[PDB]
Amino acid sequence: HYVDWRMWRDVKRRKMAYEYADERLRINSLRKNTILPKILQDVADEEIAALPRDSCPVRIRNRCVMTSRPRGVKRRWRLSRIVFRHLADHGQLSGIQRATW
Amino acid sequence: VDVPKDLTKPVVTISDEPDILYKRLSVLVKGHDKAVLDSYEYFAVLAAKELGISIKVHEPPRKIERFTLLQSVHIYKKHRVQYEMRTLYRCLELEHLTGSTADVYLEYIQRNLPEGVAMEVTKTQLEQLPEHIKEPIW
Amino acid sequence: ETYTEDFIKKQIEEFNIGKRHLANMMGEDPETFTQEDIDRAIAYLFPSGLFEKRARPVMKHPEQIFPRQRAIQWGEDGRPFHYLFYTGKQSYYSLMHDVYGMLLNLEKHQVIGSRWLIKEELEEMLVEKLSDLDYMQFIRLLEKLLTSQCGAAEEEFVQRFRRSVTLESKKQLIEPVQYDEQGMAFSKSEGKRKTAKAEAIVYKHGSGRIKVNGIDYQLYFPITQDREQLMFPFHFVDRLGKHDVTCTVSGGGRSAQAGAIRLAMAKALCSFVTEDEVEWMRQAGLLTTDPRVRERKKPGQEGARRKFTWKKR
Amino acid sequence: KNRAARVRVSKGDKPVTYEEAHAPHYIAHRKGWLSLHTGNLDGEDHAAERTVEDVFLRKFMWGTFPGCLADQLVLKRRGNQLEICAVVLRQLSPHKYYFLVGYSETLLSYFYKCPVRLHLQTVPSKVVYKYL
RNA sequence: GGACCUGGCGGUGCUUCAUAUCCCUCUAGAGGAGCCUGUUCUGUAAUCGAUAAACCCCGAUCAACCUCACCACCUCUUGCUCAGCCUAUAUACCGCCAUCUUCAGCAAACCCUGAUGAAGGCUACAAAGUAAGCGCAAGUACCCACGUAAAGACGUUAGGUCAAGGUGUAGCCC
Ligand SMILES: [K+]
Ligand SMILES: [K+]
Ligand SMILES: [K+]
Ligand SMILES: [K+]
Ligand SMILES: [K+]
Ligand SMILES: [K+]
Ligand SMILES: [Mg+2]
Ligand SMILES: [Mg+2]
Ligand SMILES: [Mg+2]
Ligand SMILES: [Mg+2]
Ligand SMILES: [Mg+2]
Ligand SMILES: [Mg+2]
Ligand SMILES: [Mg+2]
Ligand SMILES: [Mg+2]
Ligand SMILES: [Mg+2]
Ligand SMILES: [Mg+2]
Ligand SMILES: [Mg+2]
Ligand SMILES: [Mg+2]
Ligand SMILES: [Mg+2]
Ligand SMILES: [Mg+2]
Ligand SMILES: [Mg+2]
Ligand SMILES: [Mg+2]
Repeated sequence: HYVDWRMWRDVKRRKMAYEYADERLRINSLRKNTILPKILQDVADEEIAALPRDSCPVRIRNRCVMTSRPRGVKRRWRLSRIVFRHLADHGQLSGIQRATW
Repeated sequence: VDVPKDLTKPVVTISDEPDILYKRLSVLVKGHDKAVLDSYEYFAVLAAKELGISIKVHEPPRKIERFTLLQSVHIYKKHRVQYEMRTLYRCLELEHLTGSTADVYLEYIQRNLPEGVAMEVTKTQLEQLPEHIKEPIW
Repeated sequence: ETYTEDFIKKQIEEFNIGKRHLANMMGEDPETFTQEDIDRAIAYLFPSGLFEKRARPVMKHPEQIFPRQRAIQWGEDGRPFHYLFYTGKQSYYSLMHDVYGMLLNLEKHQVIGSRWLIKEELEEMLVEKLSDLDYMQFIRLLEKLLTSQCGAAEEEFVQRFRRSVTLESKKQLIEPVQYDEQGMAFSKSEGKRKTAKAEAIVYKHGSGRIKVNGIDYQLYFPITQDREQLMFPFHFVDRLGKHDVTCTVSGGGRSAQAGAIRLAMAKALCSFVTEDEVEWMRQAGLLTTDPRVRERKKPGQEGARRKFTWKKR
Repeated sequence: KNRAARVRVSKGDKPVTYEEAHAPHYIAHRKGWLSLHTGNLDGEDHAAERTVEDVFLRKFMWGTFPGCLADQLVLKRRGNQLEICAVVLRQLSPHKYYFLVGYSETLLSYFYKCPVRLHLQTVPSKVVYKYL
């Protein structure tokens, strides 16, 4: 019941990234220092690379929550410019008005 | 004629624990509408005077956040629509009030906070030195 | 939306009852409750931040709110009351007839503070719609009436169509002359140039010392043009080396700060010069706040005015 | 030509409300906001969540009171209280309006986990501001 | 075929003007070099749309995977969904816009002129027009009453967008 299959893939990516966040954080900590042996860090490199691809947070895309538009999104409201304007232009967004100065 | 004869008063119990002392309460209200802050200021100030609290008021400078969006659904980059959010402020500064007085006044004015108005109340409490710090062990 | 007399009569009965309700709400005497109190109470009870005041809550008297309506212009028999009804402009032409008639009787017998009413004010005295040429013809007829030897009766009439205009004097205001702990007379003023804001204290007597944020003016303003601006007010009135100045300036750049100080010093210096000298400083451009501030950039163009290159076709 | 939220001139037979008759540039000048909350103030959080909730309540009430709404909803948030103020018509029997108020207040209170109240103002017919 | 009405157009007349604006004039640029970026071509197994003014750092306030809609290979079949489809059609559309507009006109309902033709409707020392409403204007925002924003109708280019979303018609369903 999500807007499209592309929003559904991002929904799954956000769920899997949440499940692997601690594991990835802990493994990365081993890779992000000059204190531990390279032999130990080389193994940590392979371990984090072996995790599921969709656990990687850089693959998460901030899509419009009502239209799934991948660009032109305002992070604060999670809406595309087109959807945001529709609500703003009808006076349904509290405190938001047209700017003249 | 149909008036109550006797009224049950809420039970306020005097404790044996000493009360908190607040040097200052800085109540910063934020809103989009200046007239609503003017009306809230009048209510909050009149409430303080009736309760015997010393209150000062000032208006910090407003904040206007502007941003730009494309006007068309497709192309026509040079045509934009610009929006803004205006945040206006009123700061009620109360001084020399106990913790029991601050609880009643804040509850009274927080419950009556108009829709669309947020409040940031900064409380400055007076404390004595910890007993360990009064003298050096060494 | 026509409004009958019975409708207005009911609206006034509601306003008087509501006027007492509103006074009862605010705990004020209903008898001494004025329209200024009504507006204050309505603004508190119904706070509106709408920029256009006409869109804000209002509780006015029906006479103020509703437009003027002409009454029926004929009776039950259908005969119009006014002999000029069938012109469609009976009030306008009755006025032209009355003014034309007075001009005739005179023959048989023989500025700064006032203006003529505008067409929209005549259109309300008459309660009719007027053309622009109708307005001119009526004014041309009133002017022709002043040039004549109009008497007292012909002067109360012309004054009805004249509206007093409040001219605002351009005379510069003068700051009060204050005294410090040591008893030295001084004046204080302020100035703004772009984003720079200055406050200057000009002493009645001195040697020509100027301190800007505690620094000697030539150390604070190493650019010679900024110093010429400080010289301009005192030089223009022949008072170089006669006053001490201590000023503070914030914001803007070096030139905007010199301009803000120039205006602050000139305004404060007006307390120690003659009225004729103050008018010469005004006419020299030394007492006017420069309104020229940076213009905003607009979207879709390179600058405040510059457009993006019109692409080669 | 601008189109956004502009009821266009016709033959003089189309009744528009005050809300409909004002284009977006009149927002905050001649017309107010239809929802009031703190999410869009400086330094405030959860604006995205308040916006989703508002879009739902408007759709929800449109279909819960079908053919009854005579104007846009006014949404008010104070603390955790949610007040829905609606101008409705006088066609449905009062029993049905009490059923739908009890049903809607309860269902929305459990959905958004907050005390929700619905305030109904009835008018004989849609209030007309002008005929475009 | 004859004569007209309306509109368009005229390397069409007269008159008056343009105000960063047509010429002359003023200042800094582009056109030449390198680089950045878009587009067109060529290439690639390998998207799409915009594309004279009114496309060309344009949809993108943004593509290493993702995004992604493309190509190759492999896999699933009541399938995230009481399915799905970025499949065709913007020359079926809503929505949001470009453009003249750096315009001031549009127009209901009447009335009158032309023998009651298409059509037309003004002269103020006035001669048939009255006109709701819309736009301009006025108000409002920004630092003023200035300026700049905003606003800018009806229409024009079957202008742009079915790939924001929604959707008519047609089509796909191992
Ligand atoms: K022609
Ligand atoms: K060049
Ligand atoms: K170039
Ligand atoms: K369209
Ligand atoms: K579409
Ligand atoms: K379609
Ligand atoms: Mg990304
Ligand atoms: Mg420049
Ligand atoms: Mg535009
Ligand atoms: Mg030019
Ligand atoms: Mg070049
Ligand atoms: Mg291309
Ligand atoms: Mg193409
Ligand atoms: Mg195309
Ligand atoms: Mg891939
Ligand atoms: Mg890719
Ligand atoms: Mg596909
Ligand atoms: Mg088209
Ligand atoms: Mg203006
Ligand atoms: Mg503009
Ligand atoms: Mg305008
Ligand atoms: Mg086309």
